[PDB]
Amino acid sequence: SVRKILRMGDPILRKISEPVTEDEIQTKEFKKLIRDMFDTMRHAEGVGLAAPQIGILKQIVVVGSEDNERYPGTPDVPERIILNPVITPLTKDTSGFWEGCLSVPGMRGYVERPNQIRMQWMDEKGNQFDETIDGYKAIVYQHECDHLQGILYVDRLKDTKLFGFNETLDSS
Amino acid sequence: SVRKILRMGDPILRKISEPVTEDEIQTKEFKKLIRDMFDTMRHAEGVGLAAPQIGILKQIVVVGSEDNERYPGTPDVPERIILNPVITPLTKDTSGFWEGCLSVPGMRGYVERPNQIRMQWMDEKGNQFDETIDGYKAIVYQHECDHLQGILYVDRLKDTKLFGFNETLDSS
Ligand SMILES: [Zn+2]
Ligand SMILES: [Zn+2]
Repeated sequence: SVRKILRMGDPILRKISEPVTEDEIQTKEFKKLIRDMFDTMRHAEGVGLAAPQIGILKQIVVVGSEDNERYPGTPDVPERIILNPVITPLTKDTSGFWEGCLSVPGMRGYVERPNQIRMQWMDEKGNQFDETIDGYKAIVYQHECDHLQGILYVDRLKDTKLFGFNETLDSS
Repeated sequence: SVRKILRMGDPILRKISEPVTEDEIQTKEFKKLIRDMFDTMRHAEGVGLAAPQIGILKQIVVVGSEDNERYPGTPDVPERIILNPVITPLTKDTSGFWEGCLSVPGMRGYVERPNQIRMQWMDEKGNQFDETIDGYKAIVYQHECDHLQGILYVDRLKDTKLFGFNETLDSS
């Protein structure tokens, strides 16, 4: 089921999320949440969604693309469940990108994030990963993980001048 | 007549406005612009409006309140035409305020501006003023004059965490 997505301004989006436990990921409630998050993300044409965005302060993230219409020229992102993620930049190099966020509807802002990162995480089966990630995916993960730290992309704008409403940015 | 208000993202809002000449303020075109700006500002329930906001890069500003519904507990602002304004802060003291902007629809951001300023300006009749301004009016003038310098209130946010969508901020 689709859950309501919280908008910037809701203090929940600025709070820190609690990590999920191995016991937790086996409960029906957890499974139902993941299902709703995917429904919610897909319906909103999102490429990622963090639990906080739907009111749950838990380190739960879902990603997944396939011809995303909100971010036109980006590569698809395979569906994954990212739990308790921890990202560490591996480079000072950045690949600027005009980010958007389901919690900041109608806008885009230019953000420069490290283009190569290390991410440690756990999936829905309790498997642990520790991989190097780059490209678009690296941007998505940093964006999603920021949500778990109560961080929104507007907090990382390179320049408030490079920020605006979609329809206007598109016409300019 | 009501003119379309430009949204953040339109590069015009970041350009600098040209000062208006004494000859200029006597033309019908100028008079028509002032009329439209007042219509535009009133229709949008604004307390101020700068020419840039409607696509004109000229140092022309109009203000005016009367039970403003967008900014609930604020004192009315008498209608005035402010041309070629120049503001100089007279204090380091600030009176934080959750500002909005007709060019950034649906949002509010906490901004701290000097609460006492000196403003030099010219009205529609070519009269020159040099007064000390404070209170809400001082906030409005700095906000409006920023527009003439290609500055939006999002550029002066005290903290990106104190920024969000109206309906959400209101419920929180
Ligand atoms: Zn987001
Ligand atoms: Zn404004």
